[PDB]
Amino acid sequence: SRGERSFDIYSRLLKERVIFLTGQVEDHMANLIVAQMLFLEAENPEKDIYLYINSPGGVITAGMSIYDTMQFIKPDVSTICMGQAASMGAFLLTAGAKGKRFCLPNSRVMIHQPLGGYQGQATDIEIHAREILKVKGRMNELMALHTGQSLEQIERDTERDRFLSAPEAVEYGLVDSILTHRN
Amino acid sequence: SRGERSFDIYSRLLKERVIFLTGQVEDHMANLIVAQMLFLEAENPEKDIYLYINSPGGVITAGMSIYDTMQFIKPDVSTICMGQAASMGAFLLTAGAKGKRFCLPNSRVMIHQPLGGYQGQATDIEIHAREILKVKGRMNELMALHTGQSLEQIERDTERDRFLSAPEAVEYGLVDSILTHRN
Amino acid sequence: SRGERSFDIYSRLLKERVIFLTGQVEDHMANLIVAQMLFLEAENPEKDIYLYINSPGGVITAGMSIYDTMQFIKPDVSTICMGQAASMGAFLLTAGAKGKRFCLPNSRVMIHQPLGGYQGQATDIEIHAREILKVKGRMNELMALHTGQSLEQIERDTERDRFLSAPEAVEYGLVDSILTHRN
Amino acid sequence: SRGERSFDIYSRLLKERVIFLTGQVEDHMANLIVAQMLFLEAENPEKDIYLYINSPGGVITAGMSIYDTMQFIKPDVSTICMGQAASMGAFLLTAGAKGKRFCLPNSRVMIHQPLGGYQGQATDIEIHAREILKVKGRMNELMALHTGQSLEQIERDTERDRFLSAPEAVEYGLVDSILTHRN
Amino acid sequence: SRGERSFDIYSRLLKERVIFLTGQVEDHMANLIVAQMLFLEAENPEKDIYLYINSPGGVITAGMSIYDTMQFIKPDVSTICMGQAASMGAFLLTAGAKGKRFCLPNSRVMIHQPLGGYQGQATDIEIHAREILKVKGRMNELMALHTGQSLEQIERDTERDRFLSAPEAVEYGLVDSILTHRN
Amino acid sequence: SRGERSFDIYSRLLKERVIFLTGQVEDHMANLIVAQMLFLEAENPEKDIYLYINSPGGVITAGMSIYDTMQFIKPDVSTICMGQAASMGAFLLTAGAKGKRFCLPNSRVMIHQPLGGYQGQATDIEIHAREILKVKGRMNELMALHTGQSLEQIERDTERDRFLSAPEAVEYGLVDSILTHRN
Amino acid sequence: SRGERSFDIYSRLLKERVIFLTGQVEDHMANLIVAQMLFLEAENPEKDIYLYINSPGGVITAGMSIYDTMQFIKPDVSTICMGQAASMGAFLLTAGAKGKRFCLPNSRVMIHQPLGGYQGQATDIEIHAREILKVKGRMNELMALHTGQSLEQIERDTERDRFLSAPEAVEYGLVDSILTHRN
Amino acid sequence: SRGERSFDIYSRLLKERVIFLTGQVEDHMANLIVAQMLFLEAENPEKDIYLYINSPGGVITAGMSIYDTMQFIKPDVSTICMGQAASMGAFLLTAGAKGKRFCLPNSRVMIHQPLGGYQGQATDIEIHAREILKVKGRMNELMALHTGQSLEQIERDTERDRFLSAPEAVEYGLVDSILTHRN
Amino acid sequence: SRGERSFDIYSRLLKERVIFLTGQVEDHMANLIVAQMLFLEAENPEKDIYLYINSPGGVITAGMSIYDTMQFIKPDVSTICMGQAASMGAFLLTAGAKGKRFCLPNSRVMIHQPLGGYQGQATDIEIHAREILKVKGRMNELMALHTGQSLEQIERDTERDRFLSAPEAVEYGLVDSILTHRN
Amino acid sequence: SRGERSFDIYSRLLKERVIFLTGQVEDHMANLIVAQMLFLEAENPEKDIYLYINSPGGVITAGMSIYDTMQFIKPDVSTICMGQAASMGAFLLTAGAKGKRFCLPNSRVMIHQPLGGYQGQATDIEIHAREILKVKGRMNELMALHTGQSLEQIERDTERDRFLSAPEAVEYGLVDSILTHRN
Amino acid sequence: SRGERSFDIYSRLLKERVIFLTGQVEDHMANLIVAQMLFLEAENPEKDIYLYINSPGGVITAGMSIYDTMQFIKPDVSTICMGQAASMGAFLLTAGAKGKRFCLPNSRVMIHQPLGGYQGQATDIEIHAREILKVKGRMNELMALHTGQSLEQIERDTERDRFLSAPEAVEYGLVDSILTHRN
Repeated sequence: SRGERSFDIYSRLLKERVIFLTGQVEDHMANLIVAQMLFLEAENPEKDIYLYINSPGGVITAGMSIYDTMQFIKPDVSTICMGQAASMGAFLLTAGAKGKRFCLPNSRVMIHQPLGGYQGQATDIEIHAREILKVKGRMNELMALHTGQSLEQIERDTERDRFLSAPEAVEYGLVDSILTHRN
Repeated sequence: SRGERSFDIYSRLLKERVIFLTGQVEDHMANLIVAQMLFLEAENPEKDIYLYINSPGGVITAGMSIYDTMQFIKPDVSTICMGQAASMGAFLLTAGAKGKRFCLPNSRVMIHQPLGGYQGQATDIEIHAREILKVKGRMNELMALHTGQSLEQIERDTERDRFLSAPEAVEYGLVDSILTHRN
Repeated sequence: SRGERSFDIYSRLLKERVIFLTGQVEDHMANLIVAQMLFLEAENPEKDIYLYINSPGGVITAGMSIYDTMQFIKPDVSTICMGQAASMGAFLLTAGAKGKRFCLPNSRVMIHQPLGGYQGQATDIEIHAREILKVKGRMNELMALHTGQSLEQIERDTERDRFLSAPEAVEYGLVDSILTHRN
Repeated sequence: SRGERSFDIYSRLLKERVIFLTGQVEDHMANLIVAQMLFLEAENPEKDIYLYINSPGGVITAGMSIYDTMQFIKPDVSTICMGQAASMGAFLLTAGAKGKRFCLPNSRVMIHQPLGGYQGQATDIEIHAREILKVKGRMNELMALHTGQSLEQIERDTERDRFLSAPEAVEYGLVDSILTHRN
Repeated sequence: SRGERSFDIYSRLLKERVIFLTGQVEDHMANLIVAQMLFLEAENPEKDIYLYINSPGGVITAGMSIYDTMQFIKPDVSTICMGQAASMGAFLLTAGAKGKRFCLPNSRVMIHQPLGGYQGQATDIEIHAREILKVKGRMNELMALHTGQSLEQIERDTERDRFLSAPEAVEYGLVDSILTHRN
Repeated sequence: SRGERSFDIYSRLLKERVIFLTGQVEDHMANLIVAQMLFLEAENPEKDIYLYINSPGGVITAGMSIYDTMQFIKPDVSTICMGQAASMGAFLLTAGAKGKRFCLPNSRVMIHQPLGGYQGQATDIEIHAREILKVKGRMNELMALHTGQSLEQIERDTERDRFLSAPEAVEYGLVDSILTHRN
Repeated sequence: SRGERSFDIYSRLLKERVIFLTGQVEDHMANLIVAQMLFLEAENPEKDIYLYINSPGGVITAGMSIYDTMQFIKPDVSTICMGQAASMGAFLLTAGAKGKRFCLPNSRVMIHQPLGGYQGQATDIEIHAREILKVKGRMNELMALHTGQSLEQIERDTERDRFLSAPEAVEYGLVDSILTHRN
Repeated sequence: SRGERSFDIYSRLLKERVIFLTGQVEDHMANLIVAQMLFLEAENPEKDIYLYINSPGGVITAGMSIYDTMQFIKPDVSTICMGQAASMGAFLLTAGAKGKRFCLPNSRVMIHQPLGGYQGQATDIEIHAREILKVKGRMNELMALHTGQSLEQIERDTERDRFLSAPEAVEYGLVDSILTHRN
Repeated sequence: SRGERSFDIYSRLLKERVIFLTGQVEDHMANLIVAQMLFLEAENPEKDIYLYINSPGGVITAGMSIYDTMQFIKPDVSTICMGQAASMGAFLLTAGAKGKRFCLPNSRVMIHQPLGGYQGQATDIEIHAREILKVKGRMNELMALHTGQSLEQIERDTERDRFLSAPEAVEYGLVDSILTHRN
Repeated sequence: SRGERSFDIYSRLLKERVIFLTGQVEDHMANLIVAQMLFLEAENPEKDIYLYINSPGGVITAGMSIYDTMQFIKPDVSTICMGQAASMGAFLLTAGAKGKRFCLPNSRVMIHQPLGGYQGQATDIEIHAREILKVKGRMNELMALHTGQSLEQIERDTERDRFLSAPEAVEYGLVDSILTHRN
Repeated sequence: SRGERSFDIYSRLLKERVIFLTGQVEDHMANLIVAQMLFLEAENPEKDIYLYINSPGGVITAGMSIYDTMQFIKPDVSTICMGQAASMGAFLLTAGAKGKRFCLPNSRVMIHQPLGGYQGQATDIEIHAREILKVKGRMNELMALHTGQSLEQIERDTERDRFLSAPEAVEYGLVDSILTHRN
């Protein structure tokens, strides 16, 4: 019911360089993660950052504010998918430092093309349409970048939703390894 | 409120080959108009039909169904505008029989480009966007045709909402004359 | 609960050359009045038509389809105000054939400038605000025409709502005389 | 629920020169009443008309149109109150042909000053508050007239809601007598 | 307001063997059409029946009740698209009698695949998924059949919406010719 | 928009012994069907009746009204599935006179177990549960009867939804044959 | 109303290694449980952790994020069901450290197959159907693992909802023993 | 309005081993109670815990989490009723430590059978109905046990709501005595 | 905009042994009052307690929690009515320690009988109606006891709402005196 | 759930002279940003201030509160866009200290003219249209100032929505450069 | 998602005698400003206080509670408009200490007459209209006083909304100077 008030469980883990990305990606929650990554880089630009991800996706622009932050800060951002990472969630997971992107045994990944909609004069309709297509292109290219797949396989694999088990995500190049380490 | 139960005032006028297009154009009010047209035709393939227009516009697909009917039938469909004839209302107005298109002293005419919208994957967004642009083109061609304005002239003029007074609709070629005839 | 049936009180009265203008002027009720006039002209182009008015105003363009119809048909159109005639109602009342416009003893007349509104890009806001100023001028003129008042007096008098008693509407020139006829 | 059909109960009573005013006085219901009255006169300029009133009152201009019509036609309009005659209801009841104004034994009549309201710029508020003030005076003038009460006495009596039994109404002058005729 | 009465306009045209399919296809509007068809077969099993179509589609099973009736009855059912004809509506248009499937000059046609959905246990989801798939093959074979296009050409082409102009439909083989027959 | 009048489309067909079951089955629409069946039997006990079914199913109690009336009247009741006959709709389809139960080419039939639900004290929950279980068995017994399937079969096959094409239905004994007779 | 202000009652029990799973499983609450588990593992990697479960189930993805964490952390996680543990709650209950899974005497457990629902194109329906089915298999497999039951047994037993008392849960293998230790 | 800020009057009393059960029972408030009891046990396993009860009852699975905790902890849980203890509340009241259960002079108790409900397929209805019947028996058994009443006696007496005054509740064995101790 | 924070105005007053019962009595606000009293008694078993009351009353069981506690605790509980003490509010006031029950000068007290309302089967309607009659009896005896009036007198006096001024309340025995001590 | 509570992540960054502008610009978030800027200045007048921007746009007046404050304080305010800067967002981005305006590699920028609306008398509509136009002018000028494009170029480019990638914004003079700085 | 926690930015600024006025004026935000003013005066009755104004206006009565407090306290209140100051917002800006009222360069100011609206009896309507007028006279009197304009000038200027750019506000006498101080 409350952020565990032992000092706030989330603040407790942040000092262990752990950041959670959960639920719908949107401007405010995205801003909150940018702030956290900034403060950790401030604490120490050499130590890795661990970003946990459980997300059905969300607003792209907001996801990109997180994306650019990850690439720009000095510390390596290791991504860990628990539960799911769909659409923009799956993009941010493959955005982690190569070699440091993981999936948990039973997590699921889902990738797809962008969604949008506009209403107005046809002229305006053409402008907003040309825009979403550019964004799709940029996104498709970045995905091919982080996964190793061609631009064509990606464009083909994102036309309609596509699911991946954890192993399939590894073979796909979305993620590097699977974290099992039991006990 | 409903028909002036003398028969119904509107029914009384149909026997004089008179028809009315009032309010928002849409499938049902449209089919109704088409019915009176095929009907008046079956009754007499040579006498004129008179279609009065007072509309703010409506569904393009619904308006073209009327358009094509006007064109297809033998009787000349004389067009008269009272109150207003905006958007698709202005389209059907100028689509009347040549020399038989009229405007009342204080009617307000207005033209513009297609309105539309959509929501979905960018791949489907492109499909519907490209579609409305084709409609924009077809319509532009038809306007140029009935008005005698160059295609580009039409394009330049319908990019943003354009109003014409009765004296102006005539100089523009949207209608042939103004019915003043006092008393 | 419904129209009185002697043969529909309204059609029955229409045979006496009587038409009623009641409540909100809007497209459909405006159209019903137009068909009726048309009809009464076809019946007898020489005999006067009587239009009772009890309305608070309405959609200008709708009222204009009626204005133009009155001016255009052969038979003079006499106007009688009962209850009230405000905004478009007052206008249509003063638009009756010269010498055939009346106010019942306790009618209440009201004149004012047009009301309108828009939302959108400033370029569009400017297009629409321009149109609305044209109409206001058209209306100021027509009204100066029928009342015999000066265009400036009209403007001056219509910037803010102005109420007139039946004996004031006669003096202002809005109406020819006051019918009383007791019994 | 629906009208009883021997030939529509009301129409049937209309030929007998009987007319009903029930419920809220509002424009459309009022026009229907005017229509019927004009019809009866057009059928017989000399025979009396019967107007039953069971109403809580309503829109003043709507009722005033009925009032002017009553005073205007050749045939006297006899008024009979059943249930209640409140506000505009009481007004039109007292407005019937002197000598032919009735209350039924358990009728209830109530009189009060006009109610209304505005919203806007203070200059505007002033113009409307002055208009309703005029109508209040007019209404009092007319009531003093019909009841034979002094205008000052009327004014005083109408500030707050005042209830009148059928007998108290006859004594006040609002009505001529109680209709009784049993068996 | 009402269907134009010169004895109910739609009834009049019905006797001239004309039926209208307008707006959304759902059970009851479908039942109405099936009935008028059966009625005309009965009336004269040899003459042509004319089905005008202006629709975006709707419920499949309901469209099928109309499809199977057209096929069964003796008289040839000619189809004429006016306005639009998308999804089920396009299917029905191409279902008409060969050599008798028409398109108006500016009519717009759009073909696509079946839409649907479920909520429940996974076992139940499997069942409804399998069903919708079979209805897909079925619908493709039937369209293949009517157009002359191959099954695959039909599959490929309908996987996502596909709009077609009148000449394009006449060349895809949805419609046979275009009714220009001007005036 | 309205029931077509050659003399009411559905009446016109009633006289030729055709009756339609369209939409969700519920008391009132069921009542209308019962009334029509009674009417026809009362017109000629020896002529067959035709019941066209296109329904998703509905209230069991109400469908059973139609079912019992089918078995009781003297005329054989021939059932024709068009569109779909799902649940209680399929039930009533198979209840037609043996040898006169038909599926149109693309008709979709669907069979299943009953649905229900209660809220309240456990004692009453027990009562109501027990009742639907009784109705389940009865419905199974009867379906077995009309189809020729073993009770165990019918039980097995109906715990979860089951779809059937016209030919599978025939095969199943739910229907006798498929109607195709073209032209 | 609020928590126990004595420095937050729950943080207090957290410091004794106790975590509560209460209500519907969903992303955010599930994230809070993951935080606490890591925090506890940090505090001490070999001491046991106690997860109290009182839940009706919920979103699978959110629950699986919990599953993977329990398995990944070094500490053994003992699970205790108080109240209920239905669907995913039960799935997480059995997921506890073998020998350390408990049920309070009157807790109820319930297991069932996955629920779900999509809306869309048939091509997208098959994709979502394939995925949900894959999920079912993985889920039965894992359950058979912790219960010691055969995969066909579980498939058989989860087709429809199955309830179990504490004793039946122990004897079934979802939990090891019942906790009672009265006093 | 707020939690009495003298360190929260509730937290304060908690140090006097005082817990309060108030309002409707459900998962979260129930969890708050479990937490408090566990903390108190730990705080001192041989000291008595006082649980006040003013509740109309609520969710059974939730109330049972409390019941099983009361039995488990080493400290005796004394139950005290104020206001009311209805259904599950009364159940929990009688579950207090023998010799340690009370009612205030004007407290009112009420017992009744379980309430429940379902919607769905008959097969499921039976599964869900069979389970509420089992929980009811289980409930009747624990009640007989704490009251000393016979199973059959509880069964009969709980069929419909049965109210008990404090004096009556002592006699029924639901509670041990009545707290009065004035001043 | 919050409790005045000089240390939380209410907590601070609690130190002066002052407690407030404001507005609607309901389970939660009542519990808060109980906790306060038990706290104070615990702090000093001997000194008076002051319960200010400004209530229109509320739920009976809720107020009874409070009453029974007032009588239980050793400390006397002086009551002071400010604003109003209606229904249950008036009850709690008269229940204060004899001699220590006060009313402020312009306080209003209102006494009445219980209000209730049930929905269901006749047998249940009876079990419930009977219970409310008992509570009414129990309440009347208690009020009689505290006021010194006869049981029969309170019974007469409370059938319909009874308002009493502060001087009237003192005469009735509801309150002992009126606090005024100004300066 | 809460802004990461390690002294609040945002306040922590605030002492590092960072300020975030996220989501819709509106009076209140605007004010918050004005206070932070004035605070930073008071802290140290010559140290740069960093303002992150991720906004879809918003209220002009609100945004100008920020703009005017930025220019007015002594410290330079460097601007950084993450996610997007559309309309007023974009405008405030280019309003940053010359040489100190940046874009992350994947940000999107969009520029356009003012949106607005009014409803009222024609005299007030003009008043309001004039004002919005004045604002369009003023903003177009400031836009030219900061970017280095001609006034005419800005106008030609803001008439309809115009999107720009990060490098495109660099070449347009809206931002000085792109940040990428990896590791 | 919470006020800037560096000790609460506003209080931080409050120690610097900075008070903010943002959004619609109403009783509570105004009471807050008054309190901040009283407090600051307490601290030092000689020093200046700074009131930042960004407002569309609001409740007059709330505004005057602020206006009167400003004239009353010992310290000078300098007013600084940012964004906008319309109606009551503008009135309070011109009320600052003569010589200490400023506009940021792009501040937009708006002046107009009072707004209002009553509902009720004509007698009351007049009481309320005469009141809004006195307030209007008083607001104009005070406006002239502060700006240095004549009463008659202010009246002419406030009969309809009048916008002022920062420079015009200065030229008009509403504000003393513009603030620009850069860097």
